[PDB]
Amino acid sequence: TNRLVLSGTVCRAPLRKVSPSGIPHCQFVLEHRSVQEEAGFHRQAWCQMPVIVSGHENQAITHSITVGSRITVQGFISCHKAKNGLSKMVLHAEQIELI
Amino acid sequence: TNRLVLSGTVCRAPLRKVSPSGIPHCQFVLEHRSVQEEAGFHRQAWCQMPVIVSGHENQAITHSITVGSRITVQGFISCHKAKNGLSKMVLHAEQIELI
Amino acid sequence: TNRLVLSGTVCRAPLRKVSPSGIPHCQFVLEHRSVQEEAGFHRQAWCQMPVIVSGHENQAITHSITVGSRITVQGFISCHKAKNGLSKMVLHAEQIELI
Amino acid sequence: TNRLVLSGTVCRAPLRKVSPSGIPHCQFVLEHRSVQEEAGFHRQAWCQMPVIVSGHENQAITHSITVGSRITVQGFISCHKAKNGLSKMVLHAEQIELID
Repeated sequence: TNRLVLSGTVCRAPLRKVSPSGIPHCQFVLEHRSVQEEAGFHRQAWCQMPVIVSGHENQAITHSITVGSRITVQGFISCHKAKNGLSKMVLHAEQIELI
Repeated sequence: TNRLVLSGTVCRAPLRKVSPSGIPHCQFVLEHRSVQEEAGFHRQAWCQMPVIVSGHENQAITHSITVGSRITVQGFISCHKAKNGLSKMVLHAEQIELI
Repeated sequence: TNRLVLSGTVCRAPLRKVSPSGIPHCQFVLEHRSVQEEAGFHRQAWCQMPVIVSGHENQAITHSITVGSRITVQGFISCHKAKNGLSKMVLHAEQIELI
Repeated sequence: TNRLVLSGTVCRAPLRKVSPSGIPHCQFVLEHRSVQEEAGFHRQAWCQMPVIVSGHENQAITHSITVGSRITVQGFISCHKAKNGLSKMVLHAEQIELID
């Protein structure tokens, strides 16, 4: 099992492109903030989660998203070795809601 | 007379600073979108208006603002020589309602 | 909400045009000068605001405005691409008052 | 006992309807935001309350309400089932103060 459902606000301009092999992809960052109850305590959960929406199916849906847009994404997480060398945890969207 | 009342969604994270004398400054960008009536016509009004909130009494609500926050700002407009050529217009907040 | 009320002295004469359908409209630049308040102290405010006046039933009051005319314009603002290719703030006049 | 007095800003443009029976109603959403003392602490109270104004005689007090109108609504609350399936709280307005 690998399923993450996360809501947040797009905090970085959506980078749209198509792979040299014809794969449409949209990348952006999702900023999440919430109050969480853990072991009886109230703590804040926060993260700026990189999100990638690949494939023709979800490309149109993203057109409505820009910096400031609030969305809820469902997909799987996976780690990637960025150019910075460090490891980058990113959410591969399978589903996206615009409100 | 100089008074602008503009609503929108913060499209750029607030930048905070304190001048040498101690006056706090909070700057962000407000993106506005709406359909207006001009003598009887469609007209899609849009702009990304820079906003600065200066001074002690007014900085509090500022911390409750983040990218995606929906707000309405009331203040005066003024132009500052940006970096390029012509000046850049800024909305100097006098009142801010978190929505 | 999108409402700006701005007083000033016209610094660029009205340029008149007729839309493809016959609707008259003109544009001039309004130079605003004032002293406002910020952080508990006076702050200078200035801007040369482009103003568009559209519609048959609104051109009348503009025939009296020329360079040096002092007026107050009420309307909504929007961003348009200048020839330069740079975005420029413009006040679409809804109401105009002389002197 | 069922009375709610709530100040706020109309965050949803009014939707006007006429039921098949001929009864009119005006629906909108009132966004409230305030600080309330509680247990020795100042807490932020917030909500987007759906408001319904029903009947011919109650429509007049809604002529001026638009997004941005700041008003205080007094009425009673009741729970209705929304088309999404969930049951939401609604404030049936009896009085509306136009704070201007």
